[PDB]
Amino acid sequence: ADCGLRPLFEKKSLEDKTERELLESYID
Amino acid sequence: DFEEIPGEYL
Amino acid sequence: IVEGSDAEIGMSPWQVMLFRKSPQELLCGASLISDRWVLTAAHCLLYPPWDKNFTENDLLVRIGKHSRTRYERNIEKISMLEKIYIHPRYNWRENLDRDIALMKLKKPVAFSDYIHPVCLPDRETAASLLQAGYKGRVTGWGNLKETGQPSVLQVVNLPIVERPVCKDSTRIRITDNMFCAGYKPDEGKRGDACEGDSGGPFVMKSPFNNRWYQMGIVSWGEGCARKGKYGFYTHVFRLKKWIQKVIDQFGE
Repeated sequence: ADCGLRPLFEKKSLEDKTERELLESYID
Repeated sequence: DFEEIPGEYL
Repeated sequence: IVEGSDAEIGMSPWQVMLFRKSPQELLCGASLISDRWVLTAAHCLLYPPWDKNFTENDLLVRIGKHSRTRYERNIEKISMLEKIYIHPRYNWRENLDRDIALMKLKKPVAFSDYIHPVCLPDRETAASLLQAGYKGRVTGWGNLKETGQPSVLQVVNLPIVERPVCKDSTRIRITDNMFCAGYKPDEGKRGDACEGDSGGPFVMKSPFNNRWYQMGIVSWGEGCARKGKYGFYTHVFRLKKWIQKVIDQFGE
């Protein structure tokens, strides 16, 4: 119940260089 | 090309 | 990965490199789904056409890596294979339908900033995330073009393709156990998986719970990033019923 949660980003409350693009493909 | 890895790991 | 960028540190803590004992070399990529199990494509371990039928006592698994060739002491972790499970209806003779297999580690692996398990989707999550238009992620130390290699793990984001479009880009027979992704010829964009990315994880992060889910396994392609051609992946969720079968039974 901790998966998909990265220590260097999510847990650290940070995002990577391009996760934005992904999240933006949903919205359209 | 790949750097040797530890003896133990074999 | 063709047309990607260097994976940021710890960006994909679930990426696992499939390594050959002797001669030492990179066989494929895989994903960590718990301290005892790793997921990969089935043709990385078995493929009669090339006289491939590896035994657990033939390869290791390097977890938490970033540098493709260097031994990353105090970061990566090498585990041994306890047992290997290939889907029983894996069709290598034709179109690699059900291209999936599971690896049981000899002993659990400690998580860290560089080692962490990815979520597997559920009927619902798969339902709302697996849609044409949405982008996913693919990572690996695979080739940069058809025919050098990456010095560091590569990342690329790709949009999923509609069933029809995927179906019509090939002569090969597509099954429901697979889907394809990649930029369209005119969307005027390039990017794809390639030699060595095999077994690689195709993921997406649910905007709902902010967690990352692995939706597919880098399965097969006809070249790397050729116009009109798309990359194919093993539809993870549609086979999760099998995964759960072997896992809960043979220890977890």
